[PDB]
Amino acid sequence: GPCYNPDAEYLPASFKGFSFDADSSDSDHGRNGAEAEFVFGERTGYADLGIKIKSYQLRARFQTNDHIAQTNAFIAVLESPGPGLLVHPTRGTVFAACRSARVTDSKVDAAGVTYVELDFVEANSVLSGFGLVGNLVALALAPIITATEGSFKRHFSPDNIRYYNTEAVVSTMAQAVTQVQNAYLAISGNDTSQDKWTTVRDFRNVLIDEFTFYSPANAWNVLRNGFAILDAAATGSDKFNVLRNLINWSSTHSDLDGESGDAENAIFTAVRVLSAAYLAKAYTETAATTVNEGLTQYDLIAAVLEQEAQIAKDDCHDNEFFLQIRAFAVDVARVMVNRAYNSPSLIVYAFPGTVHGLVAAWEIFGDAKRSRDLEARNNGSPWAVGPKIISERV
Amino acid sequence: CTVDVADRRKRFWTTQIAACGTSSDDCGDCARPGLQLMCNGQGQVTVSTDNYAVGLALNILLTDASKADTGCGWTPGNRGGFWGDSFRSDNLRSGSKIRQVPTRTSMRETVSLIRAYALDDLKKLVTYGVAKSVDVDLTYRGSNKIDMTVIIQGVDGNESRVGLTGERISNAWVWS
Amino acid sequence: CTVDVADRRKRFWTTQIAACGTSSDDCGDCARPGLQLMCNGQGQVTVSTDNYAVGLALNILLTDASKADTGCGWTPGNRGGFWGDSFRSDNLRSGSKIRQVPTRTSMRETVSLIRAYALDDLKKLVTYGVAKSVDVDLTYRGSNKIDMTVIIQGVDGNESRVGLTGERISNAWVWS
Amino acid sequence: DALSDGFVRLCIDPSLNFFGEGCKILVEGQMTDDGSATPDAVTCVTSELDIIERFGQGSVLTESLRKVFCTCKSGVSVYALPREDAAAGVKAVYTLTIAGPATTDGRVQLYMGEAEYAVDIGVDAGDTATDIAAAIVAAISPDFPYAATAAAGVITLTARNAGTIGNHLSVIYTNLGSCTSVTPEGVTVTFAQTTAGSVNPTPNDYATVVNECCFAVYVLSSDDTDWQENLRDWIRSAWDCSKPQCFGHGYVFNKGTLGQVLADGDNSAELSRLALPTTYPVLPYLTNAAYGALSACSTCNNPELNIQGQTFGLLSCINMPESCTPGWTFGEVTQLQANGFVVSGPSTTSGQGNYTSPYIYNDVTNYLRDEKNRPNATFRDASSRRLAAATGVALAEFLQQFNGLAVFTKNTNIRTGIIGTNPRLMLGKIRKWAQDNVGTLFSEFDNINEDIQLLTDFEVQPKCVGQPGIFHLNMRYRPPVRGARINVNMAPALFDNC
Amino acid sequence: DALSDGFVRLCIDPSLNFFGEGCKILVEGQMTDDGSATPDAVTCVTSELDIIE
Repeated sequence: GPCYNPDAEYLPASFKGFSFDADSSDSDHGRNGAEAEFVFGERTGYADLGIKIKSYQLRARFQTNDHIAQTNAFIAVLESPGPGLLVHPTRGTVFAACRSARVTDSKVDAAGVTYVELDFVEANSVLSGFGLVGNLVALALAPIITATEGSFKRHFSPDNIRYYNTEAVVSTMAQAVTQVQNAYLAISGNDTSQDKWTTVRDFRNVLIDEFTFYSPANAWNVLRNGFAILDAAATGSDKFNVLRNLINWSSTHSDLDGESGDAENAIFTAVRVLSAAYLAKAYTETAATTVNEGLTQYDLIAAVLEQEAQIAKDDCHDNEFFLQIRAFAVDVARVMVNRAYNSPSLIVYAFPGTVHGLVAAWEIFGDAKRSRDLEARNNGSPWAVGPKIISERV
Repeated sequence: CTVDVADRRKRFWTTQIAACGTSSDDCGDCARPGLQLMCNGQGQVTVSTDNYAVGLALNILLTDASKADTGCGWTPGNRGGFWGDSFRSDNLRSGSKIRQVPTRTSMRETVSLIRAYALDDLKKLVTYGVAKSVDVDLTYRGSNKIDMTVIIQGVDGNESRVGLTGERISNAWVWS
Repeated sequence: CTVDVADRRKRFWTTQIAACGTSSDDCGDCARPGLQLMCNGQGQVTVSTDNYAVGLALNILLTDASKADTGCGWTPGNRGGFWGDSFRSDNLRSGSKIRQVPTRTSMRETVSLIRAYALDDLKKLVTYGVAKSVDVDLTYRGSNKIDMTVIIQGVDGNESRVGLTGERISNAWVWS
Repeated sequence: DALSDGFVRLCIDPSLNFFGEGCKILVEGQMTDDGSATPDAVTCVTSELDIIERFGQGSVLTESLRKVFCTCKSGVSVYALPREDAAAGVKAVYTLTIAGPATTDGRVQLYMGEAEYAVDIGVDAGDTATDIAAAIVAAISPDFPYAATAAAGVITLTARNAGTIGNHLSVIYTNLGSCTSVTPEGVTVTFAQTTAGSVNPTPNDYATVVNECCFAVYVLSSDDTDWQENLRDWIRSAWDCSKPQCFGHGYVFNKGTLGQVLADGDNSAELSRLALPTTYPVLPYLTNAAYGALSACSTCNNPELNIQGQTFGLLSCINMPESCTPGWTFGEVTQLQANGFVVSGPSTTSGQGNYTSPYIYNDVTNYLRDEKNRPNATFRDASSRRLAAATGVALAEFLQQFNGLAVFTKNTNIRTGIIGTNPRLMLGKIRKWAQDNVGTLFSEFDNINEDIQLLTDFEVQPKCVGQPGIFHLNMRYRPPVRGARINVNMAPALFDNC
Repeated sequence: DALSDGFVRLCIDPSLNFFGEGCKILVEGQMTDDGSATPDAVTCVTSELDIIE
């Protein structure tokens, strides 16, 4: 332009606090990938592998009666340990580390001026260790199961309850294990491998025995292992109805009094909390078809967990299990909410008037074969979907 | 046996120039192409199947291709094209984009732009294997009038020439 | 069900221009932004939640950010910023630094500096995913007076356009 | 603030909406007595939440406005001109008879006006006609411009505003006489139109209400051709040569059969009629307001953008169910295209039922002949009109540098040091400005040597009649041209001769 | 409208000749009784619209 003020448009350069005047400004951006050249073929491939590390190159000048002292100070600054903040005249503030600094300084040819050729590299911080990001795509069911073990073994001792109630309590325990067994037998179905053939025999050998459930250790091991085997039998939706029935079975309360009722209620609470946890893990294993659907599933599970916490807090039964349930509830909240809102980023496209499935898919994505995807979320005849169409982000 | 020399391959319906008659509008006479119905001795109408290459050229010129991605966006239903392109295997699009020229002053530049677009779109005739040297002769500037004669170079159904540089079109059975 | 579409996400309170009214000081009338309390039919006041993007822009412009390291240093308590930035995961700073311009002669240069600073700060509106095309038009030199008109390009809560170069930002539910 | 630290001092403007206040759109229409706004006086309208209280509930204006707000959220500032209802106006009354009784459960669905007034109720078995009418009247949205009442199975719909504007609801879209999956079996509906419209207001007072209060777009929510003629006279007198101009443009409609619509037109170059058929489902002023609002709100700083096409001319706030016949037949569509009429059609082909959205073809004005009866197409495109206004203002702001400048005619030899000029140098500078705006305001040109003329008053008036300082600038331009008229000449070639 | 001052006065009018009358031609012919022009009198014609009546 004709009225372009340079020094009112270029930023005064400085590195790591020390300011200086720059004479040039470069950059080395890029995008690195592979290049496929299949033999005997008239075709070529490419694969984007990441970001090419940025590098800046400058040229500083020193033309002053004390340029020697300025250059010495600048050398002392550039050799400081660790990367620091750089003000590139045309890219603003970055974090770079000096990599080379040639200092040209002649006498019988040009005395008075000193030039420095500088070479910086984008140096981003790190996090010592293995820079291990979190895991907020998945539930960890170990802490809640340990807390359930604690709260179960605290209130269950069929050797410390009145003699006219031990048989009743133990029969209730065996009935719970029978429920878990029926759940597994209904969820496996057409599993022919001998592993079922054994697991069934193990369930029967545990149930037929008489002195197995008179010990809290054996009872808890049987319960946890039964739930784990029921988990490992199917994936996702298949384990919904089954688990929801279990939540209903253990939604009752005990009529015995004193310690006996506390033991039976410990049984029921263990079953209900383990079922809620494993139903959360089941919900997470399958993709949300609609934001309202994922949020409704989370509402169900959070309601169950809050009900259990209120039960475990009623007259200071155990404060500790209340706190544990509260923590697991906030964890299931973060995971289920992230699943409902962000697993596929569902958006509501607004079409003018209702349209076919193929046309809608092709206009949204540019790929009509994805029409099958628009049917699981939208209700409406295949030839008239809309005029508002839920789908994934692009 | 010896009868063989005649391909059992047939041709489907073909769109034709002035199939539905001209349409005067005081600016001139257009063509209004469509499908030609050929009658018989005793009722029994039938769609015509002649001029295959010109049929493809009309199918190409007179159908809008996909628009280019702008920051403004397009209405979900206005972005042109055909969903049937999601299933072809030749990795191409269907239609032309002569009606998507970014109009500008100095109509010579507009003429050059329309030439480039028409030639890029009609090259699909050669790419499909129906013609060999399609070419346009768009030449005028007027006020807005423009003449765009098109030549579709074809072959015959029997290779009568030996030692050619190229390679017989793959669909020389339409007679191009 | 079919009456689904309503993002169950809500909006918290928002700071608003002139919520606490203007403050005349004989040089002009400023705005004094704060929180607007909406009354009801029967008592029961409630804080308004309109104009989210302008509220974020106010929270950005009217909050001093951490100052740069100098040789003399700063008082332990004047170095700007917010301690709450030690817990966010996006690795960014909270506030603006237009009040930290190293004032100089030739107010054209201070104009350019204030432009650079305000544009650098308000780029965080696009970075957080609340706007898409923020831009300023700071144009004056006067004696010291300056206009700084700010535009915050927004979207709607339903994608009504197809084939964009960019992407629906991240938070188009605030209506931007 | 004294408590601050630095020296750069921010002073936020008291209120927002700066971006607008340059695209004022005036909506004119009738109102009921519920409103508290003074009749026959323009008033600003800020937002949507306080129009029911100010312009009456369910009125024509509190329903057009609503569409002006739906169309574009921001960009313009709307001004209402509420008009009190006529003195001897009699409201139109349709009726709707429901005959039962029901035999199976189901839903009852109706579409009156537009999609925002639709109704959907539940009907069990054994419910009688009176109960169905009661539920329907209880479920009709109160903003529908028709007070609904029930009596023994007959629903009476009375227009809220008296006049002919009540005679534009005659395509009610029920769900009662078919086999949709949800249908009370044994119920039927019958439509009537018992009474009818009556006399309309004829204001003719624009000079007093808005005189130097220059607007950009005037939307008219009525169908009385005389009121449209008064509006046209206003905008025309605003495009005058005597007084300084406040260029504007008006949006009215004309509903009827083909002959009626072609008869309702004229050479009115200041209005953009919208031809609407006899069996239009939507109330006409709603879609008229949507079109006017989009036009006023999209072409603020882009005055060349043609509002037409499925993208730039889509009215998202109008939702129709499609119809077995396509309203205007194609012959009538071309007929209206020729006679300077705007035509709106459905965008997607969705099939019968199946809600859709109308869009605009040919964003053109109602101008087809010149002043001396010479067929023209200068002011046909509604964008050409906005371009003419913008070029007028741009040339007027450019020519301000000659105000008070010294001018040297009869010697054209400005001495060394004077800050004067002469007509030839001014002509050069003006002609450079003109061919500098080629592409934004003007077309290329045809012959710029005899298109731009700058004469002095001393050589236009007769001898000893001119005055010093006065000039005469004559410019002849053409707005930027778009598109072409290619003539394809396709021809195959079986022979080959390289 | 920022034109108030009174320095510049617009006259936007599409019907304005700039180059004088120019090149006067005279067309002599017979007419029917439907016309509204007085026979045997030279008149001026400006467009092809009013010629019919």
